[PDB]
Amino acid sequence: ILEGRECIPHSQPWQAALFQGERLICGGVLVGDRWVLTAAHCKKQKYSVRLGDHSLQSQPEQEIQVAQSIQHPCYNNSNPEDHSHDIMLIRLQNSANLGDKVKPVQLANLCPKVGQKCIISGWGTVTSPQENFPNTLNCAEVKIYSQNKCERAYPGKITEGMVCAGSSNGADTCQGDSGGPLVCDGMLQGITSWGSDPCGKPEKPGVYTKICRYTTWIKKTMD
Ligand SMILES: *[C@@H]1O[C@H](CO)[C@@H](O)[C@H](O)[C@H]1NC(C)=O
Repeated sequence: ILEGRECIPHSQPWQAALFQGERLICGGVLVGDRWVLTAAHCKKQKYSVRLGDHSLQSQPEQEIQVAQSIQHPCYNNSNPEDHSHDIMLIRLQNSANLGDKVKPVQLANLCPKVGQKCIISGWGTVTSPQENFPNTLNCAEVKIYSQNKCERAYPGKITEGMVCAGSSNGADTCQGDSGGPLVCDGMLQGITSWGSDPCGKPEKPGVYTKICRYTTWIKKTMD
């Protein structure tokens, strides 16, 4: 996360993290006691999920195994030029202990409206292009961009299942934040998908997988 700061400990209870040993792969979102949402491009043949964390060097915190990785059917593992349908549900091997410090987010039925102020968070790099990975969860305030301002920034790459967000002062998601949450007014509006290089350029905002477009698929898979 760029141009943000350390979040209030456990203030984002749904924040998950995909790990390959002691190596952070992506961020994630808790949507059920057995489900975690991420970007389909985060899929690995073997990885675990950490919840309730604030600092990565530290009883809310839990580490649970993955039973199943379910990418959106229309996602193409070949051709990573195409960021379409970059969403995936992870079925946990065991249930997560829910509490005030670890609880699922409420998915957004209504789509995000231009200008809406949201919050992006994660353990991704704090600078760009230089990699500087923080030890504690960072948080930043971002705003929902208009689709035309989003399309001009990425000619021919924006679909109706994507939404741009950013800040005039450079707040943005970056390396390691992928799969994480885009939360507006207490609700999950997006899953951080992709962006530009370097991150933090107002004219080149981060792109997010619009949750409102996929809520049908999401529920059908859990139930
Ligand atoms: C993406 O998947 C489609 C599925 O029909 C395939 O035709 C296409 O060639 C794939 N993209 C690339 C670059 O291989």
